[PDB]
Amino acid sequence: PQDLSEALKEATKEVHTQAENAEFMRNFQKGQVTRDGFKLVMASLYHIYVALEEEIERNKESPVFAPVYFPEELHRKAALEQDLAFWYGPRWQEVIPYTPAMQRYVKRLHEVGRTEPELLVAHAYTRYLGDLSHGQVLKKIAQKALDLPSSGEGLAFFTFPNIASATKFKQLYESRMNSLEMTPAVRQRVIEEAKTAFLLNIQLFEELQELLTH
Ligand code: HEM
Repeated sequence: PQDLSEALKEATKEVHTQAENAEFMRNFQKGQVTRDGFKLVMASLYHIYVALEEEIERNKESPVFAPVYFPEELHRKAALEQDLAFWYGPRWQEVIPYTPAMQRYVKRLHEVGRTEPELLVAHAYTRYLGDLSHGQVLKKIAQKALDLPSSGEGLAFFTFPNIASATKFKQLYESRMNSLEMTPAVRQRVIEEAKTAFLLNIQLFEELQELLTH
């Protein structure tokens, strides 16, 4: 449709259905996942979110992004720091992995935040709305599999405490995305950047898959 929110959904249906077939994501999705694979996923998210939130901060007051700036409701860095401290220990920052696929993703986020700010919404959409939608099933799959102890940590990332209702926040976020002012060309590039975002994720999984199995 003409609403950016609906245009994004429709345009990424293909790459999303594709992602549901990426081995690593297939296995996780079907209950196949280990502590080592999970840790890798979490490390990935950490690096991705640090770069994403760094660029959102740089462009928070710009009209190309301000409407979708929800620091309190969406920030994920702090939750990932908590989780990684549990998964990798007190010196997690010194030992977490930083792979080519992770760097590739981070590189585009910075390129976008510094030279093509008008496209940052596409990356925020792909990450936030997605993680917000995959949250429940994933944390549940994690619990029922990882056989965690009873320390109450490691899964903070899957809970957005500052969002009372995910479905209601989704409406609000879509509405803010649709309030953004953009020319037909920018709008087109935003859609294409979203596809690029999915691809970065899909190829990140293909790497985590290659890495896990040796
Ligand atoms: C591994 C398999 C995956 C499954 C089973 C899955 C499942 C879902 C589900 C059930 C929704 C439906 C939301 C609705 O009710 O409309 C959704 C939304 C979404 N997913 Fe995934 N997903 C997967 C992978 C991905 C990946 C790799 C990304 C990108 C990191 C992603 C990004 C999104 C986004 C952006 C939405 C928002 C849709 C909207 O515009 O409303 N998903 N996903």
